[PDB]
Amino acid sequence: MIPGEYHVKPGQIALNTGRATCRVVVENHGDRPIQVGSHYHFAEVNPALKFDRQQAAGYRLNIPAGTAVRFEPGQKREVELVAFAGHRAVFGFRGEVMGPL
Amino acid sequence: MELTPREKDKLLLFTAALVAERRLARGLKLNYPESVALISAFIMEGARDGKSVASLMEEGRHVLTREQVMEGVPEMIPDIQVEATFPDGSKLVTVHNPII
Amino acid sequence: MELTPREKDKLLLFTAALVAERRLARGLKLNYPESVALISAFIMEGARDGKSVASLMEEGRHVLTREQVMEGVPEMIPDIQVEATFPDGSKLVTVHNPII
Amino acid sequence: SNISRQAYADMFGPTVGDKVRLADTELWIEVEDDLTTYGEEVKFGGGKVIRDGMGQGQMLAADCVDLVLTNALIVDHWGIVKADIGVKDGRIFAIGKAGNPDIQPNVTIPIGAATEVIAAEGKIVTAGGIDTHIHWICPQQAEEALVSGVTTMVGGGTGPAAGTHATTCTPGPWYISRMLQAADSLPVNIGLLGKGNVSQPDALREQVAAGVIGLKIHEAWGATPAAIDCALTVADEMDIQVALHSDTLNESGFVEDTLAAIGGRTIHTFHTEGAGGGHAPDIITACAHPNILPSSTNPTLPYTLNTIDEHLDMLMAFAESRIRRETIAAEDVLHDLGAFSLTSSDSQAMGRVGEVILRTWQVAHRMKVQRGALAEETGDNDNFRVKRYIAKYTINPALTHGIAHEVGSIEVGKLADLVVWSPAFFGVKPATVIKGGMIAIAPMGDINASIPTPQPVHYRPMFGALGSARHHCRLTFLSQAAAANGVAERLNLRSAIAVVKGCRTVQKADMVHNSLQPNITVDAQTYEVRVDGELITSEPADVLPMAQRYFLF
Amino acid sequence: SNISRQAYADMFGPTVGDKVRLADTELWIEVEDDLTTYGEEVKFGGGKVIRDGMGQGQMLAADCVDLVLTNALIVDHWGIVKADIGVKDGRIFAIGKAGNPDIQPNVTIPIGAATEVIAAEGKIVTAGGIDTHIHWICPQQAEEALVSGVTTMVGGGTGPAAGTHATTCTPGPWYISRMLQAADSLPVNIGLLGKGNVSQPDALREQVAAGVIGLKIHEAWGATPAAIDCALTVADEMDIQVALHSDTLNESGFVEDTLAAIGGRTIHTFHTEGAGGGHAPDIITACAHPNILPSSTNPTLPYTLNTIDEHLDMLMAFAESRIRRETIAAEDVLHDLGAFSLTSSDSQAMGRVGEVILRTWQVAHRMKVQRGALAEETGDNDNFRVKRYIAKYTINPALTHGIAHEVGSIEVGKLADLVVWSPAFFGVKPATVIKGGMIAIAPMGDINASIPTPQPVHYRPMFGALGSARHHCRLTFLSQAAAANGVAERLNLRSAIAVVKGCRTVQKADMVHNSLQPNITVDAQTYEVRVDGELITSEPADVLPMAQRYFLF
Amino acid sequence: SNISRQAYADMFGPTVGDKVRLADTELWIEVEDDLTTYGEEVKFGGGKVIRDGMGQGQMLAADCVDLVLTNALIVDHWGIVKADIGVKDGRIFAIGKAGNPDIQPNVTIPIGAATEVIAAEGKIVTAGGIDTHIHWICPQQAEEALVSGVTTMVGGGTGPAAGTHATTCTPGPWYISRMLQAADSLPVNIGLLGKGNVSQPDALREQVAAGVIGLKIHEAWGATPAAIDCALTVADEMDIQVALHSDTLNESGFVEDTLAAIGGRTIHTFHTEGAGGGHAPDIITACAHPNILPSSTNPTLPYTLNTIDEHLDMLMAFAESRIRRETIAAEDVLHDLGAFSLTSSDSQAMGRVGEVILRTWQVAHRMKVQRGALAEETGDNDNFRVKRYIAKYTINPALTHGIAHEVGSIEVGKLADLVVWSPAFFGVKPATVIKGGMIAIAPMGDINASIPTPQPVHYRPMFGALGSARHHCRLTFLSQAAAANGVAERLNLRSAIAVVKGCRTVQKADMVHNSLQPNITVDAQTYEVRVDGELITSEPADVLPMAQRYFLF
Ligand code: NI
Ligand code: NI
Ligand code: NI
Ligand code: NI
Ligand code: NI
Ligand code: NI
Repeated sequence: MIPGEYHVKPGQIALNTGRATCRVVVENHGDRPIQVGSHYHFAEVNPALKFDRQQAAGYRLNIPAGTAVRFEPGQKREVELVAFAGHRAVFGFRGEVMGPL
Repeated sequence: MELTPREKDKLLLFTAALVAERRLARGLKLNYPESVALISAFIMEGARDGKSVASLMEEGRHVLTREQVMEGVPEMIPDIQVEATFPDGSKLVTVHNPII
Repeated sequence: MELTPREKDKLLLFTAALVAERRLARGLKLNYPESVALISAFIMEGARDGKSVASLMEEGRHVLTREQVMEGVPEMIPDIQVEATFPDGSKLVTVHNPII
Repeated sequence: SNISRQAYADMFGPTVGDKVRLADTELWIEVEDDLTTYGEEVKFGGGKVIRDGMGQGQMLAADCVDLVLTNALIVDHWGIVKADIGVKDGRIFAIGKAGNPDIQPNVTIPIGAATEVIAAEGKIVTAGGIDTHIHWICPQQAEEALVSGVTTMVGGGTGPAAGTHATTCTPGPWYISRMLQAADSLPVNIGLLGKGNVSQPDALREQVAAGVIGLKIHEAWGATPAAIDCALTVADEMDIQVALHSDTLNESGFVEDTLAAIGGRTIHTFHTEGAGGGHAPDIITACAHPNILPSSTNPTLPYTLNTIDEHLDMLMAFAESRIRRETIAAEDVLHDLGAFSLTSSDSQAMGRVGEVILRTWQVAHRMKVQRGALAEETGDNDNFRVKRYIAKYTINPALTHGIAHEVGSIEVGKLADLVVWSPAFFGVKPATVIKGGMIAIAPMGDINASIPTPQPVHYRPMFGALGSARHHCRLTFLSQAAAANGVAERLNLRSAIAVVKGCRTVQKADMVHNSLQPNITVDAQTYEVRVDGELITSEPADVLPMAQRYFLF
Repeated sequence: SNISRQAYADMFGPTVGDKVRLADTELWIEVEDDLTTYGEEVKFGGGKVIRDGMGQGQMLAADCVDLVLTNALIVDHWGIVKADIGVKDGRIFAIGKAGNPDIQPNVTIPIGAATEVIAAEGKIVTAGGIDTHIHWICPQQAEEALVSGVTTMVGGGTGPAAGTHATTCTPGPWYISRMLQAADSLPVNIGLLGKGNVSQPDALREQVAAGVIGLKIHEAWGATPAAIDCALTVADEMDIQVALHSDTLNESGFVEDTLAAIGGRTIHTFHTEGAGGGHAPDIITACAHPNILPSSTNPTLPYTLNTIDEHLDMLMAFAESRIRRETIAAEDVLHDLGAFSLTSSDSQAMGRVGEVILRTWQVAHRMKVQRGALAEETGDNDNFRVKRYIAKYTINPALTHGIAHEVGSIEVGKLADLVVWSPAFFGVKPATVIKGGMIAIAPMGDINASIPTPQPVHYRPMFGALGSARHHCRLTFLSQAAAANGVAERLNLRSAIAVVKGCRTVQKADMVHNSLQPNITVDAQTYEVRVDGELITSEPADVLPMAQRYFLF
Repeated sequence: SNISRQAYADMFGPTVGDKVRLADTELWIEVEDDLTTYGEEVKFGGGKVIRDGMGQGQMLAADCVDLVLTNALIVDHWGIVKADIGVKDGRIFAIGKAGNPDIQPNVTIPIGAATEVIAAEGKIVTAGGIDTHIHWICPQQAEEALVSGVTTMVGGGTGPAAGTHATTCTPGPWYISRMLQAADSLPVNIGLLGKGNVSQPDALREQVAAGVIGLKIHEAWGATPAAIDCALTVADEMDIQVALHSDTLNESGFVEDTLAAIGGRTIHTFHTEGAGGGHAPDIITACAHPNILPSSTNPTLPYTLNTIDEHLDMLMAFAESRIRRETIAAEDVLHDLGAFSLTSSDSQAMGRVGEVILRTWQVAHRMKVQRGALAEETGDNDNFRVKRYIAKYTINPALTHGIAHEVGSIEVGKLADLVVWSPAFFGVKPATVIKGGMIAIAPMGDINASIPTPQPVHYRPMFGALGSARHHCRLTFLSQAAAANGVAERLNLRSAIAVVKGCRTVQKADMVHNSLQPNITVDAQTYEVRVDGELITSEPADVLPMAQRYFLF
């Protein structure tokens, strides 16, 4: 008996089902660490991250909501992206879109 | 004494620990608030003695064992935190899983 | 601890009883508030131990005798009442003519 | 992307199919539905979802909520579902999926620059409780009740005076006016009851016109057939409720005579079991009638080893005719069956103001232990029993007193009185108490600490309980007549005002999950309670959950 | 039907001929009269008298009282009688026989549906005390005084500032205005005193016009003949009182010079004995004059073993000229003789704010013990001594400051400031303190308890001390000028306002039961006090009642 | 007549040339000037100077001050001088020589009948502190801060909600309005910050128009270049300040990218050292720029033995990138050099609300011990270091937020928010805290005692903190837009209102005694801080003054 304990049923949860995804190799060319959150518009991340920005347009990291991916200096790795939904209107970030797409 | 609000607030914690201390002496298995009060007071006195934060973070895990508290209590206290005036001013002591 | 107003209020009673307990130890004849505090605290601890309301209603009458309190005090306390958390929740304990 | 259900539960709280133990009881709830879109859950924090252009949109204040409770596990009479809760203008805006429509799908609760966030993942959210049997013996009762999770208090009194010690009555225009003015200082919604014991209707109309939302008939002021009839006649006229504490002495007649006087008119019977007052020894038979809304006071909930012993002195020839093991044991079962529809305190007059919620759950626990699953229960969980019991101190009291249009449940348009609980402390010690959209009280650690969590942690009033902020986040209920006569402006009441309505048309069939009208009888000599000839009884608990594991004293 | 006198006393409280010991003192009061009709006493409760059609009538609110204190034993300057007390609109409606005229005889206090009840059988009821020597060093003094039974506080100050530490002065319009505004937050009636030390009348008129009801002349600001004369001239003009703390140093002249400056004009001499300030060592001779209203501060009441010792340091060459065993011993006797007419505190400036009532009774006790019965005493009781002493902190202070038309005694039309006492705790710890018809503070047990009596029981503020309710139940006294200039509206004061009047026409002969003007002398070298050549002295108490039996510390 | 300098110091406090140790630190101040005329000093008391015709004149209220602080030792950014302080209409009237022009020479502060006195001889008087990094997690923080000597609190929050736990943001019009209303209940001046994280300018303008005096950009809501730019554009338009907590994750760019987004516009960087948030690991380089007003939060002040250890958990991969021994050690030195201009708390969100003043002095102490005298120091005293450090929590925070026209220093015309200290308790426990001319809180002994000094002595609220008096003595700061739209009248705010201005034109060169713009660099791998190639570091203290000698816990 543990007060307020959970009885979570075994299994897994599939995230962002039915959404377009794409993988891109990213390399941190900066001298300081960079960490990116799940819903940040990937195409507008820190300029020190080298990758095909054109492919990442309208995408974010396909990872659990609220989590992040870290890139230590010189670190190269492949990440999976998932397309934005809703109105697919991008506002903020580095100010590169500021509108639909 | 010119006691500030925080000093008076800590007097409340000290008194709550006295309650717990006497019940433990009687051989009772402590409940949730009693356990939190007892371990917390222990740390405040450690700070008064001049012990380091690092030392107290460890010592605080050996104040009460699972056999000295009611069932479920260890799980209700994932950690205990308290601040006190060390020789070098106020510091926060966090004791993780204090009851094993 | 997440102490509620009632828990904090009881801490006041506990502390008042500590005052009385030390004076009784010195051999002083207790006054009105000291007597009420001492007997009340005794009952709260009895409830913590798991004693029944019926048992405490009787035991509470043997905490202080007429020779341990000031003149007139027994008559000023026709009864004492206090509530505490028994294993089966909060219960009211009424001790009639606690001092004889 | 995939994530294990355990990791998911730890991160966003449980989802469909997961079960949670309520505190240290044997009651288990199962998440019935989840309104999220897996992968699109909103979480607040550094590098998390609720940020500009991401989970937070570009909409103006008018187009977004003021507050969002993220990933909450709602437990209400209508369901046990996982969802985000949106609050706007002090009221429940929506229950659904929060976020930014610009990049997220299925957003029904827009988060903008004007949105504050309360992280509810792993927490249970319920409506604030409503206690309708308050003796205003002292103002301190309000904070005690608020801390327990009760946000609305209905009752009567003028302070520690003999009349109030015994009855829930605020006598006359002068006292009614003074107490309405004093109410502005309390952090809970308040409605007052006047003295209904009089055989001159005008003396009652005056009180209703002054501000009371109901009238209390108490035997101490004479619960005679003439007084009862008079109070009900005025109640039907002015759309206010009548609360009853009948003639225990059987002086003017027996229970049937009182029932006859009521004449099928709507009435709320206080402590229907009898120990707290009422025709000895069969007032409990009232729950069989369609026009009776029956409630219990809390010292008899649930039946335990020390119950009888403590009751004698709390009472003190008619003692042993009022305190009956037979009716006290049956009461628990009648609650489990839905024959009794509400729970209340009877604050400092044979009742504990901070134990209404706590005791209701202890009864549910004991009933599950003794009787097993309810006939209406589906699945291997106690969801229905939980819905039946939570309704006793939330929606049912609101319906009974004509205030369900304002409070009583987590439904769109209602005042945002919400209580956030950690599962381990459910029903015992809440994490946050929200009054009208603002946190009114919550446990708080060392004020000078580097974080709000260091000891000592105890309940302290927050901004929602301060001056003008408090006035904007609380409601003073008035009768339609008082509101019309401009009582609020005359007394210069500063809090928000609400009017009661629908008190005369509510009946037993309207009590959510508690509409049973049993063929109940009480043996005059043995006091045995029987429903359809079957004996109704239960065993006294020796130890109860939500007790010694949580309280310092 | 018959009933033994003992059973009767236990049921309705004592009646004519019965005696009651006041707390643990040697003072005994005897019930002089009983306004009831045996058999028709009203008692509240289940199956008792105050019920519909029985002890409670059918009259509308306008035709009945709001509150009735049943079977009270009134102790006031005019008598010690048993009666019911009726309160209506916050004021004393009548002292007589309560009930329902429909079935009861001799009813003068009608009880209706709008009537609240306070059971006073077995209790002593007195008017609220009035302390006229308050140093507003901190707001906490108000609750302390209220708890002791003091409902009106007159004084001056701006907080813990040097000027206030030493004098009862609220300097100038700005501070006067700020303190009047702050007064709305305190649960006691308040009147302020300005700084009267100045030789420019306009500087005084400004303060009176701002709101003060009096002016304090204190030696710390220069108690010179010029200042005294100036303050009295303005006082006569504006109908306000002057309080005096004379030139202890004899710098500007001796006591006779000060008396000469006063010129037979009405003045209230503070701590007339001298220890608390005044011409060394003969300021005490002031009580011989017809225009002097003399009061004592409480640290010297009564003369005890530790008095002198503690006074040296509370004081600290002119120390031993100010602290004199001779004058301190005589003071007690002068009170017993009625030469000194008032008692006050001198809060936190050589006086204890919560001990005005307590110390007054200790002096009466010690005087009975040492001197026996008073010449005016009739019967084997201490009724007259009790009337003489209670007047010192009730009616006399009210008369002295021109507020007797509002408070000061239990008389019809006066504000309902009443204190209910249990005989065993009389003068020490009250059962209930009523401010303007509402209970403002009272001892209260566990808030979550099933009844209001479980421990811990300590004084907690009630509804009469909350927000707007408080404003309606308290009075802020203003000078006639301030009231006329519309100060209340300008500062937006929310409490009820009262105006002082009759300060200049009151004289020693008007002090109830304390109008003695003795031919008193003080030896310049020995400091011996003599009245008509006879030496006036007393012995120091080693132990006193109303002390260690009641207090935890 | 002559008097020895020691006797003089004991009687009137120190004079020119005398030195005083600040609490138990190694810091010594030397009286630079004395504005008195030897022999004409004013002292209050029996037989002393301030009396009618003597030190007190015959002028009317309009021609004299309401309050005078006698013989005060002023410690402010402009000097350490001995003088009398005059207060009139809640504001600083003059710093000079008080008395009566009729008989005394050189009187600049006239004392009259309307003048209250606070004896400051032997005491140090300073302006009230200003904390600009407050998380409104609970209302109790106000009393804690006031007791420490802080009279103005700028920040954001709605109570113990997730958003507020992490950021100083009061989200949207509804919450802004509610918090402004709640502010009337707090005894400190208040200004609120809204959520500045949004890329739609209108969503920001709405908040400013609602009442906020600034906008907080926090990474938790997305500290992106787009959001930063948007907030600054609106700030320039509406004359409000922007507070920044940058992108620690380097997600949107590095420190240079953020600096680029700011584009030379005025901005206040919170916890510029980095531990409390900001670009890892070089946010500290911001102090080199002319448009940056840099402040530190207090848990890192000063560097001690337990600092690093406690910070890990108060925080809890980017932990060890945020908590750096290198930058923490350098921060202390940068303060000593004047590179960092303000100190703040970061209340209950990695900061101690009652330790802003205390920690600032501990840093000064440690720096004197490690680095010796400052280059600007003259004489054998630490006067300049004291002026440099006191400016960090008084005038500089006021300038940064556009409120220096109202508060921030002891200068004529500014609100009279003053703190009186006994030298032995300087910076730790104040003797008196004055809000707008009235004592708001002070240590107070036994309420029932014969004097205010007996134990227990603890801080208790005074008249300046009560109801309407409080409203008159506090200020709620509004944006020019809110003031113009009539927000105060709409929300019915009862406190005095003040408007912020000059937020956009203030720059590093304007920070009093702290205008250094060093050529500072941070090594990306080692995190070493260097100014002009020189390594900047310091040693951790094992024991600190103003700690265990003063606190019970
Ligand atoms: Ni009842
Ligand atoms: Ni009741
Ligand atoms: Ni005096
Ligand atoms: Ni005095
Ligand atoms: Ni920050
Ligand atoms: Ni912060």
